[PDB]
Amino acid sequence: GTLFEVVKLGKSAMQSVVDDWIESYKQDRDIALLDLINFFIQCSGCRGTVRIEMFRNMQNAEIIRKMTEEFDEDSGDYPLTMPGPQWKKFRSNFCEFIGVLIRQCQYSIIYDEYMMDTVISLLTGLSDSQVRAFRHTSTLAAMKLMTALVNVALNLSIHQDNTQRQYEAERNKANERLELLLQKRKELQENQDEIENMMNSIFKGIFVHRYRDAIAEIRAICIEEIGVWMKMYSDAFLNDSYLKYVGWTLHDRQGEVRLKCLKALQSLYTNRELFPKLELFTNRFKDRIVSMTLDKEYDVAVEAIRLVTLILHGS
Ligand SMILES: O=S1(=O)CCN(Cc2ccco2)CC1
Repeated sequence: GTLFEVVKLGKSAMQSVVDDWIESYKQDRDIALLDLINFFIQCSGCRGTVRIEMFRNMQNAEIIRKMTEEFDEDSGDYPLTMPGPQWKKFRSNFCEFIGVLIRQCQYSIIYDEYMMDTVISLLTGLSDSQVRAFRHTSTLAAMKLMTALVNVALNLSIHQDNTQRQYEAERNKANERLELLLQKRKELQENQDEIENMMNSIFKGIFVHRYRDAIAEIRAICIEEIGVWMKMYSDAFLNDSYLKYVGWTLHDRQGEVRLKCLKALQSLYTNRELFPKLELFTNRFKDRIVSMTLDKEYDVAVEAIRLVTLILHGS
């Protein structure tokens, strides 16, 4: 509305486009998911357009194969790898968009059994594309999606704590206000459970394949982001099964990737509370970690020395 109401509210570029999308979704889901699908397709640098009757008749496999056919056979150069000056902040807007979208959907739409299954399906299928641009765009998106879901789970944890307190204050006094709180307690656990299944799909469907991708930037993206999930939500993500992937990737040929493992590991070891869950990992990868303090790459070696310094200050 008025200059004042707009300024007072102060909506980001990405929040404005998300809120319009969400309203579009509420009028027609199919058209809105179609526009979201064509978003991931166009962000990959694909010239093609998924039509609504393709959306309603075809599987992802065929949609993707059909959209695969509409690339520039000549150029392998796409928005996540174009230098600029436009494409400067595209990558930043592309990442913020995903976060905002899920943040804004996180109380209803996210749970409607259609929006997230449509997205994770497409992103999973694009992530197995032979086309470098599809793998890279989808995989980045999927990683950022995962992070956004982990925040959904963190907010749910605060709401569970609030409701637990409210139930206990009301118990210590069985009217309508109790069973409602017992019912909100149950609904929030069910919400956590559904978020977990989406996280499991993205992890089993995309992360565990892309982390060892041929492209070094894809490897980097996975490793950086699993670092984030482990710091943010240790109970679910910081375990020997997942640390294995951070461990195995210390040996990466490319400096950028190794750098990312080390920074991933710094953010865990820095945390006095997480150290007991790192003991076995330190033992299995001590040699490889410690080797990297004189890594041929100067910027890696620096980060390994910081790591080892953190590891030491722990015990
Ligand atoms: O894993 S933690 O270190 C950080 C998160 N908290 C609560 C939480 C957030 C999401 C689900 O549960 C548990 C301890």
